[PDB]
Amino acid sequence: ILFSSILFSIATFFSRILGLFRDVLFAKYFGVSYELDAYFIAIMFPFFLRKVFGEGAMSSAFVPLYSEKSGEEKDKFLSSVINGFSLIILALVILSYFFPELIINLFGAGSSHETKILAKKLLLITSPSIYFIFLWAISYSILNTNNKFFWPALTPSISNITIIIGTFLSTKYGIISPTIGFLIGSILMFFSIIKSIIKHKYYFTIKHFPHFLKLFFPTFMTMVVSQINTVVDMNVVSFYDKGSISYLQYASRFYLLPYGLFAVSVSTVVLSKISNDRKNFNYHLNDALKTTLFFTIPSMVGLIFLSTPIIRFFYEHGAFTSKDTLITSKILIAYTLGLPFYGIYSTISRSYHAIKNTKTPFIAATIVSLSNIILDIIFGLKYGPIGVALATSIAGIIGVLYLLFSVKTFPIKDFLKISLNSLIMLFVIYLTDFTDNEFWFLIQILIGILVYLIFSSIFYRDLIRRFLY
Repeated sequence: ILFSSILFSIATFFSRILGLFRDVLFAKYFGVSYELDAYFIAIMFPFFLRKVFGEGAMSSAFVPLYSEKSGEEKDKFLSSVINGFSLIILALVILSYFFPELIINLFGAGSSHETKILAKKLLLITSPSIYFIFLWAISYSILNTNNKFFWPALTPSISNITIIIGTFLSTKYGIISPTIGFLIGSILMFFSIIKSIIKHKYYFTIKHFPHFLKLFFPTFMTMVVSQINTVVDMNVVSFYDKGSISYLQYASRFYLLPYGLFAVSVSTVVLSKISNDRKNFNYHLNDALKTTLFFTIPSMVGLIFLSTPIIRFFYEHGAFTSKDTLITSKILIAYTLGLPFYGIYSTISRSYHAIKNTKTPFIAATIVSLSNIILDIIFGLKYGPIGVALATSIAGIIGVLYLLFSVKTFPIKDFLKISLNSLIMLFVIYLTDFTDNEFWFLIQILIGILVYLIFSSIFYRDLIRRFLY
């Protein structure tokens, strides 16, 4: 019980790190190059189709129906879905083989001819991955365990790991080794839970699939729509320069690290403060806003200031050059500007959904999406990755404008207090940054956390109570 808990906790910790480590080795071995651009396009095909057919989609739409039924009907339904979707996916693979240029142009229209040719070959390698991802995803979604520790929960990492291995091998075989890794990963991922899926009897049927597609259409629509912004981002960026896409992905790792970090801790607090009851909506919205602001603002100041040390430490090794760190840092800065705004946006949207208000959040998301697309065209087409990141951030701002004017509430006093604290922290860090040590920035961050926490502790009687709650 104890030893198992320990080992599993270790592995689970490594799950979160493998993404970062993959990105790092991408930098070290390939840096920013047209080959890596081609790789990103080729994997972007199954990444999109994964968003449609992945474990998220199965847990949203398939798992409820499977769970409803039981006995023979359950197995026949499972078989029917695996068959129908296997057919669909097979058709998409075939369509990819015969018309690669269509897909490539779809995800990377503005790249050079060599990038597109390479992407075509790599696409040949990566198109089958979606089939095994689907088998794994549906087989993984139907698991129900009495045991405390879910060991299959580490399966998603397998793919990454294999790619990592492929990356280690690039020196001997070039970009194709990562690509192959990708493919093999998916296959292995499937195999990892084959023993599970075998247990179910196989029925050669498709009897009730069309009805399942009718029930699945909403899920599909939503997933595609969420990908639209990303695809647009990628095309705009691809136009600019050799290696623009790679720049965008390197910056993307740290784009979302604040969102990811906040999810684990901030989201529980903020959500709890968001209240379902419609009578106390405004007060609890203000409370939750105070929490959101408290965490977001200082992190934006900090991350913006320490962009270059962080990016340098994590990426600059190997093929990644100083100039690459420079441009990547710029992109991270532009994107970071939005963090406070979007955090606010998410809090408000949450609240509205909590009181069952769909219209206003929908219109907010529509505004953000359309402003982001237009601003990508305006800025990104001229200035590339940095332009697209800036466009994204500004779109966040516009969204917050609509939302704030709708709710008509904001803890401006507490906001200003927070902000001042953040600024004085920034000042301290400015003084500390004169020393030029490479690893100095970790210490800078520890210091900065303590600076902000000290001044905030001075301002608020109970530090934990007010925001941590």
